Amino acid sequence: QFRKLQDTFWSNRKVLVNRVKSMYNQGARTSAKDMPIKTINIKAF
Amino acid sequence: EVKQGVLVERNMHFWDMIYNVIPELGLSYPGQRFQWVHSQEFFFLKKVVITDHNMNLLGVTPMRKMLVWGPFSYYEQRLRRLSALLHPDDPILALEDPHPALEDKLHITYSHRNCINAGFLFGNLMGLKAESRFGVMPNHHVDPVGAIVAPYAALTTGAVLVHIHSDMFTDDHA
Amino acid sequence: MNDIYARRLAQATMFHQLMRCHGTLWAATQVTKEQMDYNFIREEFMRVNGRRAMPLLLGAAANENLHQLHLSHLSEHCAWGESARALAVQRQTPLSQRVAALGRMAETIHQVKTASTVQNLFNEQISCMEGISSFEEEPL
Amino acid sequence: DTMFQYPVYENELDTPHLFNITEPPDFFVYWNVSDFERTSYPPLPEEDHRLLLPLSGSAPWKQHRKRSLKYLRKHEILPNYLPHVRQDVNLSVVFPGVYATRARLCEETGEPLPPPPPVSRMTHRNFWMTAHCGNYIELADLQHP
Amino acid sequence: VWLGGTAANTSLGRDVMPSTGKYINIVSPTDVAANISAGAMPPEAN
Amino acid sequence: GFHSQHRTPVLPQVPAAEVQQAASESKVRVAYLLHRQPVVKPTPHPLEMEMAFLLQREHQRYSRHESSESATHFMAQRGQSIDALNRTDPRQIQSNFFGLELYQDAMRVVLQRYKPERRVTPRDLWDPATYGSSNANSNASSPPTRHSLHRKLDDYLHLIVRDEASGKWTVPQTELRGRETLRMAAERAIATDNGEGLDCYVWSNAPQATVPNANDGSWLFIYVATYLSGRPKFSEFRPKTIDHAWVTRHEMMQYEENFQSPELVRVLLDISADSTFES
Amino acid sequence: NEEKWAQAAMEYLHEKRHCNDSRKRQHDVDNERRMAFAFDRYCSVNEKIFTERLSRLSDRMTEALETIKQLGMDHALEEALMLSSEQPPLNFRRPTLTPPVAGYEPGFGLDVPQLRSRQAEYPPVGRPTDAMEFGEEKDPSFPLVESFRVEDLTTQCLNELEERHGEIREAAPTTGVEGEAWEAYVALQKKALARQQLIFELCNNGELRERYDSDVAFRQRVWEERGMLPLEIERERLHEEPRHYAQEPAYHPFRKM
Amino acid sequence: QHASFTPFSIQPWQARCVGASRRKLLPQMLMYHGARLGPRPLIILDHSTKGEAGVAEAARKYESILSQLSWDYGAVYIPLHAQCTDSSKDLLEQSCQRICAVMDALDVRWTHFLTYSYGALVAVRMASSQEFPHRVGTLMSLDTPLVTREFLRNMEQREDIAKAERDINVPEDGLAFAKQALLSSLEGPLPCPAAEDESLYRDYLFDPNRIFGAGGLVRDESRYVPLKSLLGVRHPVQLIVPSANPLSDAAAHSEVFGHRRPAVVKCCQRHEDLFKESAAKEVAGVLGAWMRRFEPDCFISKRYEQAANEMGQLMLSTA
Amino acid sequence: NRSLLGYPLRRAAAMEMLYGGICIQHLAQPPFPLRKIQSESLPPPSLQGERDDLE
Amino acid sequence: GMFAEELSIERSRFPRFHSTFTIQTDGSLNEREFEFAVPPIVTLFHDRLSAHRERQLELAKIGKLRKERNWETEQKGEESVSMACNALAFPYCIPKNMLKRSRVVDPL
Repeated sequence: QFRKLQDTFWSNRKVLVNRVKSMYNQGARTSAKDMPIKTINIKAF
Repeated sequence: EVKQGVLVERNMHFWDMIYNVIPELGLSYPGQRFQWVHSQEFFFLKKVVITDHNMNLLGVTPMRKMLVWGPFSYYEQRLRRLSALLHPDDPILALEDPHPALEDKLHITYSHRNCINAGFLFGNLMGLKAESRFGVMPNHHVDPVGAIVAPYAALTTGAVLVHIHSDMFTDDHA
Repeated sequence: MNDIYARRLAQATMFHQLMRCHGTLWAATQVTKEQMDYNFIREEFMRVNGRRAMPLLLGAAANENLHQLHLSHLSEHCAWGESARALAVQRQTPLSQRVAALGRMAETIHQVKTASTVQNLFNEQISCMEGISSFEEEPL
Repeated sequence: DTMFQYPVYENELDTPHLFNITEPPDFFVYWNVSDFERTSYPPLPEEDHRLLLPLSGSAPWKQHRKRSLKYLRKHEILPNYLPHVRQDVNLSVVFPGVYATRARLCEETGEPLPPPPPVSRMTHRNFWMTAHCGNYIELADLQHP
Repeated sequence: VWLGGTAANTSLGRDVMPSTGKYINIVSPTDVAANISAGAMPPEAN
Repeated sequence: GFHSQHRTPVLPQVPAAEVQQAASESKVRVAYLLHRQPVVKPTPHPLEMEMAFLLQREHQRYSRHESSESATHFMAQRGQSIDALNRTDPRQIQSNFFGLELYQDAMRVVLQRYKPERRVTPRDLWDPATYGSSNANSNASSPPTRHSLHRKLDDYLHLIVRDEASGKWTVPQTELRGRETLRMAAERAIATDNGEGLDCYVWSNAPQATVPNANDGSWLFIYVATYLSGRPKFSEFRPKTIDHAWVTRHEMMQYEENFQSPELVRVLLDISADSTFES
Repeated sequence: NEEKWAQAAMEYLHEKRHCNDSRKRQHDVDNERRMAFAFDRYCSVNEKIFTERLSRLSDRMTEALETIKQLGMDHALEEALMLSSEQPPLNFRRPTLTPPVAGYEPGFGLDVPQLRSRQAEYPPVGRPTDAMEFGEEKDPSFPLVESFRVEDLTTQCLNELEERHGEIREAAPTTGVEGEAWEAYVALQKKALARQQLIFELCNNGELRERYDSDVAFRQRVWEERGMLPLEIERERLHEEPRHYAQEPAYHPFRKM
Repeated sequence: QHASFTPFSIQPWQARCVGASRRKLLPQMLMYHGARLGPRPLIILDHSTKGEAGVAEAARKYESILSQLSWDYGAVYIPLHAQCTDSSKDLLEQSCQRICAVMDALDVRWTHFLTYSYGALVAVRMASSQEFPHRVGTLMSLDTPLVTREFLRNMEQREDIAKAERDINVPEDGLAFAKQALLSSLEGPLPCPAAEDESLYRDYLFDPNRIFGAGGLVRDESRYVPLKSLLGVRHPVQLIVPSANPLSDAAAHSEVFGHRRPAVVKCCQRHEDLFKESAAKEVAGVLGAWMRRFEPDCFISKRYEQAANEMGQLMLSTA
Repeated sequence: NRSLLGYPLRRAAAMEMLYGGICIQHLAQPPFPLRKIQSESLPPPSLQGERDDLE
Repeated sequence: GMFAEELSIERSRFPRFHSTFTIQTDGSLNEREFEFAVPPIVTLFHDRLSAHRERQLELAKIGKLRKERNWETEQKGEESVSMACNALAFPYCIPKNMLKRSRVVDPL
């Protein structure tokens, strides 16, 4: 259980930053509050 | 145990053994007295009763000791409510068989009826009179001499059982 | 046997700092009509000095600014810089911080791995303990 | 440890630990054969109350009075068999107990053990041998006036 | 989920143990009493 | 751990254009008590040493990561490197810590050449013999010359001077002129009287202490500052210095007979720094 | 290969809550109790002395300030009542294990210029007063700013602090000594902010000020409503508390042998 | 390099660092063995002192050992008075405020101690008692027992017999038999390795007519120091054992003060052979090896040496 | 009286606060306080309680 | 938060610590501890007082070493503002009728 639970993590964060990159190329400016990850700063990506 | 081909008493630390088998009692976090299962290995193990003579006059504190005295109820003693549900052939005892009849039969099991009647038959067959004195050689409490025949004989016919020295194998306590 | 030294040196520094703060505090107690005495001073120093760093993975923790104020920088004794574990209480362990930035997704994995190097963490720590660092006088 | 604690009362006058019985919490219970002759009466209280003058202004007498009354309600003496109890005098009825577990005999004869000296004054050794509210005393030591 | 509680310990004739600590992360018999998936056990079952 | 002045501003003071009458008439005098930081950390108690053993054992056995000896070992075990040269094995990492060869040689050099400074000064080894011979012969004894600043590096050493007119031990003083503040007063006291040969850190703004004089009808303000570096040349002192002294919190009480005021002793004691607080 | 480095890193981050050591025995647990108590008996003298000495100092500076108040210089006060904001200089030296040695330059004249580079500090600091200067609509004189712009800082600080507090009190409950430490810290902060907007309230309204001052009871009840309350530190324990038999820990007794 | 003890007195300028109240309690005569006193010396305490006649002679005993050991801080002897009739509680407190006063006038906190005799007790009374732990850094006794085994076991039995006397459940057999078991073996005083303090022990401290009322049951150690207080002292304490029949069984001392093996002098057989200069070399060897554990210079130097040789091993394992 | 956190803070945390991030002081914790039970507040002894307590 | 027989130290926070002898640029040596594996005897460049000597060297170029005199600075600059605070003590501000002043600056 533990393994696949902790691998699903790295899977989904790389998926998340991917979709965030593809949301930043279309010009959409996303603030930090509406994101689920809120401490995330997209300028770092 | 054998020193120089001669049988001598050793003092074995059984405590150490219990901690070998169940190492989890060594790891203590301050909720753990009340955790539901004490060893995830043997989950049926609940209390370990330590029987050792401590000669200090002060008893142990009431939380490491079980209450053995006085009335246990108000309205009726629950042991005699329970004894109605028990039947004489319900097994209570198990003894190791040094020479198992099959590979299967490990411990052979006795009932109320078995024990009481074994002791009564022995008691009757010899002869026994109230408070006549009748002895038992030690280390027989593991087989149906000290476990069954002797004390139930002493009970069924009024008699007085007597233990000799706690052990046998060494010449000195012979 | 660091902390043993560190609380002695904190006792040393602390009243030296009282010397400069006493003006502000005595100014304050006249308006509030509070009592100026040891019991006030010590709970004054407590809020200045003791500041706990929290899990840092929370993000609500790493945002907390109230320990960074000007008075709180001036009245604080230096004891944290003498013992490594005191420093690790007030802030956290230098590596644990920079990886926590990666945890709260406030940094790229690469950017973290870059500066996470032992050599760096050494120098940042000694600089921090000694009172040497960089300011960007203009933040953002 | 508020949720895990062994029960502790402040007055065992009911000898509650004999009736309400909680499992020893400890995983290792120590049980000899030597303790079958031990007698389990509750630890001696502070402020022994049997000596209290029942003045209507005194705090300890008031508090003990109302304790006893509550006990008398919980065992259903008070409303039931004894509808009106005006508690004025502080009563102590004591028995000359040896703290003997079962009934014994003489080794030299086989006679019943001789009647004990009637108790002159109240001592700490004498305390649980009295009649408080609801407590327990072995039958063996109630054998004499 | 840490499974523990004072309900594992026998209590005779009145329960004087603190009531907040009985079942910890374990369903009480009161929880299975209110949740049973059958219904109306027959009058002969008394 | 010192903070660096970061963006933090520092406000100067104002010599009010209004000239204060109470400054000219009723004498207000500003004295500065100068001390040096302890050069070394306090020599511990053996109790402290043993409880340090204890605490090291306990932290060591309850440490956040148990089996692993370090962060280095920890990341290494999982086959990953913290180091810049991406080395795994911790021992070869601490053999040359920085990958620089020049630093290696620096280390060899320091290895053979460096020896730790032995910490006690021959200054503070105290001899009862010649001293009790001088005190037996002259029948009167005054404390030995404290003129050395190197004397004992463990504690806070303060400054005490004696007036040539008074013949009594006292703090360095300066009278306060009209417009300037007390901070400025102490400042120009230390500055002018040491003639810009001192780096003097003044801790506070408001003065530390105050003593009354009925004879002079005046108030002295004692003021605390820390000596950093310089050459405290005492010839330049205007209020007539015979001798100076560098004095720990302890023996300021030794001077009470040749001190000018009984009040000034107690007060100077209360404002005096100490590295210990066992007294 | 980077993400797995990150995995190991995170591994290093996470703290595990782990049991008492199985090698511990009774005698040594008890003698570390003993050691601890000895040490606190030792620090008693030190900290009580330190305490009353700090007290004496504050007394002296109090009677000094009231001295210059009484002498009648109202300027001297207000320039001595404003905090001296300059930190100890770079030649202010932390007391070190050993004395400095004779004529030692770094590496005995062996220079590695790589190592003498000055570097950044992390995390980059920022404080609630940074919005008040380096942001838009800065004030001409920053340390000198007029009242209401401080008041807004106060009222916003309470809100966001309380907010964060609730947040992390939910996320990560903490108890015992460090839990109590965190809680005491936050409580003290709230107390400070409260007293701040109190002194503002007492400054802009002189009426509530003189009613506040006129009596005693009003002061303390007002404190109560606004969250300003004394901090109770329970008394120093020199010895071992006598235990009832019920006072045992919630785990299995440490193994004697 | 034999060097005697110079008599010495505290001068009035030094007497001001002692509070005006107890300024009466610092003595007239003192001594210094070496040329220099240092921040902290070796303070040597000894048996009761009547006049300075016996002081000069009692000096000679330690003269050899102290001469053999070179202590940069030298040493100080502080004489201790026999008794005073006025106050019954005067004794260990008089010696207390006395030692502390002398240390204050010499500007010394944190000091190593030495004792062959009653003084040892005094030193323990420092470390045991609250509010003078800070003054006594390290206690070393030569042969002087602070405790014996029988005090320990009999104290156990006393506590348990108290508890049980209060506890009703305990049968009268166990209690009576326990009381006979306590009276059958009663505590004799601590063995006295001093000629003149036998009077002090038998009369003042350990006399049976006072120390236990309800004789053999309740023992008031209030005159010396209770067992609990003793049982708490983690001040490092070194006991010295002659290699043949000693006093002061180290069993009890390793039980009470902590687990450490007492320094055992090979040369000696019994005590009184401790003050013979045949053994003074081993004695000073031990004393010195022990002093240097707590001296910052010495152990900082040492650990730096360890780290240095260590890095040396890394450098040679490099190539 | 009242405190701002409503319970007396244990000395360990206090000293650990005013010497920043350091607890070498009181680490030996006093045992928790007792909760006494009223034995006469307990309900009257019941028969069914006695039948079924054994389960 | 529960009663434990062991002494209560904050546990499972501080990862581990290896103490290290460190030689400051002034030749005195301290001992400080870190989380990773640190060699004994690390010789320290770029210390506090080294940075001080560097800043003194940099005040030598402009020749600003001399002094800064606040007392014989006679500046008449006076501005009376009605309501103003010291923002430099935020937790204790006070609303004083004040005197405006510039900060002392030393560019470097």
